[PDB]
Amino acid sequence: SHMRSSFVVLKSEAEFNSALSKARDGSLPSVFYFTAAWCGPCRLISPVILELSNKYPDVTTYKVDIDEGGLSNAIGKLNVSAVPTLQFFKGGVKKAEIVGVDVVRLKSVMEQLYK
Repeated sequence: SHMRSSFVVLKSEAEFNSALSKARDGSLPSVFYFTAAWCGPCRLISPVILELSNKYPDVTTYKVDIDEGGLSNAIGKLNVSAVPTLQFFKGGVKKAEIVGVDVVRLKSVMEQLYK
């Protein structure tokens, strides 16, 4: 289970631009989860994100399916070249990135940044 508002599935580039402005200009604690429907291993990450959302309720995590219409431009805006990629924002700036499946590091980075 999870809190509904803490996990957001973006559907348009306008939605992504809004979320990135929240993470930068708004200085809101934000995680961007870059994935693709055709990436099987990527699906290992989503359950862990939801599990951790309860521990860090101020954080909002955004799922960015790069195979969605328009969202293909998100990988250019944040310099993404592999799936899964997780990017972590705090204080209006990018604080960390995890490329590939690394669940242990995901748990450790969330604690390090947002505890």
